[PDB]
Parts: sequence; structure tokens; C-alpha cells
Amino acid sequence: DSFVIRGDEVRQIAPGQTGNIADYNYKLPDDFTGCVIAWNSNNLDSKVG
Amino acid sequence: SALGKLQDVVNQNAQALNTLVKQLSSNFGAISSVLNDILSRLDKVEAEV
Repeated sequence: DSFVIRGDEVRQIAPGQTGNIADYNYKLPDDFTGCVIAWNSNNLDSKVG
Repeated sequence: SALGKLQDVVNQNAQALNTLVKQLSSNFGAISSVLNDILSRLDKVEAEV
């Protein structure tokens, strides 16, 4: 599964979390077997203005 | 006190049940001994532990 979020929100991408991303955008299950891999993309996804 | 053997056999079963019920009040190292209170103070994985 793939998406972009602000760097602060990576802590909501874990099993059993809450907060607007985990609540309304991407809910992981509690019994998740898997890996969450995250990296900064300011040099790719950000733009002037 | 003549019936001491029968009255003792009543008192031990009462003592055992009052002890079994009183142990619901104990924490066992948990944050609170009230089960709905744990489920209010904490989010899912912390409450589960």
C-alpha cells in the first residue's frame, strides 16, 4: 500500500493507532503482520507556492 | 458452639467466596482495578496490556 503524508503523521501509521489519518484515511488492523517503510520526499513532492 | 464442626464448614465457604469477590477490587499491577476505567484512560494497545 502506498501514499504521501506529512512527516509528523508517520506515527499514526502503526497497528491500533488513532488520529485523523488512522481514523479517516488509512486504518491498519491490530493483528497486522507487515512492515511500515517511510521516507522524506521534500526534494520530490514539494513545489514553489 | 456445640455444632462447631457444621458452623465452621459454613464459615469457611462464606470466607472463601468473600475472598474470591474481594479479589475483583485488586490491581495486580494494572493502572486501575475497574475494567471500564482502563478502557477509558488508555488507547487500544496500551489498554490491552
